[PDB]
Amino acid sequence: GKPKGLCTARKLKTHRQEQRWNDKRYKKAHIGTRWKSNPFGGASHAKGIVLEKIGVEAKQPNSAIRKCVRVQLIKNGKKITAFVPNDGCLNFVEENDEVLVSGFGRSGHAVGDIPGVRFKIVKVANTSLIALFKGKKERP
Amino acid sequence: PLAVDLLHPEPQREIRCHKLKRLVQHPNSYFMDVKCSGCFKISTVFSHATTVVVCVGCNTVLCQPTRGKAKLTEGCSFRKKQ
Amino acid sequence: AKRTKKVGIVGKYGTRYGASLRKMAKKLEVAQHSRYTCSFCGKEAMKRKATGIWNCAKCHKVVAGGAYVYGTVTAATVRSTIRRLRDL
Amino acid sequence: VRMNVLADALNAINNAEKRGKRQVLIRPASKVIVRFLTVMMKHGYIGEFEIVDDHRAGKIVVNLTGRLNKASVISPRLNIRLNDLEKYTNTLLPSRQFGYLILTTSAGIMDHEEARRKHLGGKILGFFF
Amino acid sequence: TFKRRNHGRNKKNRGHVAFIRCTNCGRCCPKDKAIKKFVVRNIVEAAAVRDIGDASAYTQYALPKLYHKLHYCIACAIHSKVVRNRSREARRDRNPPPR
Amino acid sequence: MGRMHNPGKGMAKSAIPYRRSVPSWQKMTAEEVQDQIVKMAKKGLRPSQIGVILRDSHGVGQVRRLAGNKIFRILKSKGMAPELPEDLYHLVKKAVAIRKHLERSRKDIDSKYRLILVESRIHRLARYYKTKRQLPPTWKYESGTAASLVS
RNA sequence: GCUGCGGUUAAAAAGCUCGUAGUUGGAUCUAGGUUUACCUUGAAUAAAUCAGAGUGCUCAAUACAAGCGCUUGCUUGAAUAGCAUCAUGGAAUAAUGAAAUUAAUGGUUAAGAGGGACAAACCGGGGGCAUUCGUAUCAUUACGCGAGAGGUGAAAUUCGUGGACCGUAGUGAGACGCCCAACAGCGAAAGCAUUUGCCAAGAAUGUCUUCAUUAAUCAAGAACGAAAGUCAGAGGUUCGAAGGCGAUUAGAUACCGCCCUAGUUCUGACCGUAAACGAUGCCAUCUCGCGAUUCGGAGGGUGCCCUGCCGAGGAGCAUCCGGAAACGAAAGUCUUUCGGUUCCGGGGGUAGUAUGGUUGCAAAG
Repeated sequence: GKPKGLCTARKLKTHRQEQRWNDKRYKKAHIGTRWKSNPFGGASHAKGIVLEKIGVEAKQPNSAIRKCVRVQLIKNGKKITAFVPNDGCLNFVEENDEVLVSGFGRSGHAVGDIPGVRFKIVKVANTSLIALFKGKKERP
Repeated sequence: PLAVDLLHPEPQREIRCHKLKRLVQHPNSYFMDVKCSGCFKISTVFSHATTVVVCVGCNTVLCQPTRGKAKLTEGCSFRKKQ
Repeated sequence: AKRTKKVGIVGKYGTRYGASLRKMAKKLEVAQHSRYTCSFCGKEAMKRKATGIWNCAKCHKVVAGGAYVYGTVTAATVRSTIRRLRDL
Repeated sequence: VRMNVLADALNAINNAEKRGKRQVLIRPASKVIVRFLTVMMKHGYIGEFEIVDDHRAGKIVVNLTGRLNKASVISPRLNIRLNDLEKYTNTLLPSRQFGYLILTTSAGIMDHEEARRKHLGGKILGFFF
Repeated sequence: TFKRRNHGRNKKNRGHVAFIRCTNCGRCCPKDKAIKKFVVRNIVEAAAVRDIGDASAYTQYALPKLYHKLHYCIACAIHSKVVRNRSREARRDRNPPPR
Repeated sequence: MGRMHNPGKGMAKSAIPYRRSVPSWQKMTAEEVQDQIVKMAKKGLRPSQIGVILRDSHGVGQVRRLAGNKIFRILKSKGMAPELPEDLYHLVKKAVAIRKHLERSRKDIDSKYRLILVESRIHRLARYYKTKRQLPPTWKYESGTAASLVS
């Protein structure tokens, strides 16, 4: 059992601090390499350029090819894969295109049946992908 | 039973209880005047004597140590002292 | 201060002849250069003169012992056997 | 190694009460145990008790009225101020209508009601209800 | 899941128990764990005791006996049916079965 | 006995009587018992043996009750205190005996274990006595000198 | 997770013990009819913010305004609370100090705490060193036999007329101590079993013996620690990794059989790991019944029996409560949480991997 003496505050506090490092959340938030490992460097949004487009086999039991685009961030030049929401929106993405990208929702974890894809496109060519899908605007 | 008089225990139980677990501790040993046929000197002796108690001038062994109470030599009687 | 961490007396050989050979020689060198308690005068003054010969500095007795130890295990066992047979 | 005679005594009382016994024997006695039992008596949670003397720590024998839900000790003896007495009572006692929290103040050993009335803090000893 | 309170052995107050070699397979099994049986049998089978008696060279000769203490490991004992699997409740029964 | 290094939960000890008064049939005097204790000490016994003898032969149930003072306190008051307390002396003697046996039998690993335990007890008791000023502040148990010290 | 988690099986009790720092420590001094720690109350404590009165800026956030008479006017609100230091009072609780010409001259008790002493036709596969004996295995000698023996599911490899295998009597080597042998015992654990001798150690029990808190758990630190494995020297019976054959099979680098090398044995050093398991840390205490078992004691009867006999073990089946349940007299006395203390866990993998450090001859820890 834990110590209970009236003069064991040092032991309690030191043990708690030592065991906080065995917590996934605390370690994830205090490791120190978070900025270097995270493509966005702690931000919520980033900008990049398109390189190619790929179709990813959705995981079982789902059968489909999700249409993502490989992008290069401007802040650091890292390569990532970003998902293009809504139907027939990959058409609005052409190679060598400027895109705004954001997180997918699960804070660096893949979402749904798309394997290894954790970002999503929020704007292409300074246009909102939702607007492009909804016809409110056209390709510049 | 739920209702047991712990304050005034049954004397038979107290006698047949361990010396340390009685309501008040009391040793099971005693001192005895040993009378040995012959020099007829009463000699005080401890019940669980561990040494060999000897006559003063009578120079004879009165008790023999054992694992429990001392074993009085044959021909010797004893009387408890108050 | 402890001058050598592990080599000890065998440090005279420097970096020669191999670590295992030097380690094997260390035990016997220490044994042959140590002083032993003399069974006659009882003082720690038995020193090796030559291989097999041990001199007591105090009582001046010369004993035939081991090459690098004052006495050997086999000799001790033989002595014990003789003593036991004498007793029984 | 025994280190809290009060804790042992309250554990024995609790076990006896749960088993429904009419008397319970408490091993080594002490002034603290006596005052704790006296407060419980004044508040009616136990019957009369008798302090058996044996030229050592001694013993106690308490008569149980079958009215005690729980008697527990708080260790270590934390310092309670008048300002957090309310928080400690709300944390430890089943309700505000009954149950008592035993303190040891300079004035002596009392319950939290008396401590509040006299405007005293002190070190926590235990509680019963 | 723990199948048995004694963990399949008879080891209490003990750290290590020397093993025995099973009579059939030869496998090493702890002596407490190995199933033992003491078999005392007539040196001659019941079908030939009469023949040996009628062929005896003495007026009254007592036929000797064979005494064997057999140790079986669990696998070979079960295979030879010295013991059988039991229901969950019947497992706790410890009295020897009727002979 | 109790349990310090062994798992022994023994419940065997002396049960002192409740009566703190000398028995009526006890006719030894408070000073006569002191002179008897002192004669035994001169002879060379230690407090435990003196108490055993008095209880066994002379009927003295409790020297503290009869003489009004403990045996060691009596011997100290009259200046017969030993250099080493009885228990510490006995422990050191036991350690010396174990070392002597080990010098001959060097595969007695059980003896090595017992020696470690005994020396730990020796150090703890020596610390206690130094704390209570009953030993010189610089006293220290030396394996080399222990034999002569305890003999 | 201090309040407030969990560690038998879901992640998690170190293999075990000693031990410094740390943490925690039995009862006991005016009941009645000098230091500290701690609690109470005050002192010193910039605003802004938070809590908090009043006021229709139209409300409210806000803001701190405003509100009546009549002109030369009166009253205004713009509050109230929020470690260390000092002082006052309290003297429970927890530490701490006093003494080794008269007077009671001055030491608490002796823990169902601990240590030590003493006892024993004591108890024990507890340890160590010598020593005695036992059949069996193998090899071999002598004699007889006569063609099989061995081995398997069946065979084969193999051994055998140079006379094997089988008999009877020896001899030699090394290993191992059957049956007795157990819900038996001892040891901190790992572990421990032929006789006898010697050495040191120990449990429980008995005690109106002695000291008097000397204690519990323990970072760092240290001893021991199965089997395999490494180094050196002796031994090499049996078995036997690797290796080689004969089988089986679709294959068989295996299971089966035959011949075997390291090893298995001893001595002196290394390694420090096991499902090192009760998958349950240690100390103290409370809660049930029954009859058996090992040791010691007490009282009787004749080594054995009896005493609802007393302690200490090791268990079993009647079991409150507990638990997800399996089940647990502890894994119970826990939302009624709180006796002390050490270690450990935080979804599954990556992974006990990479790297760094350290120990090791290496394997590896």
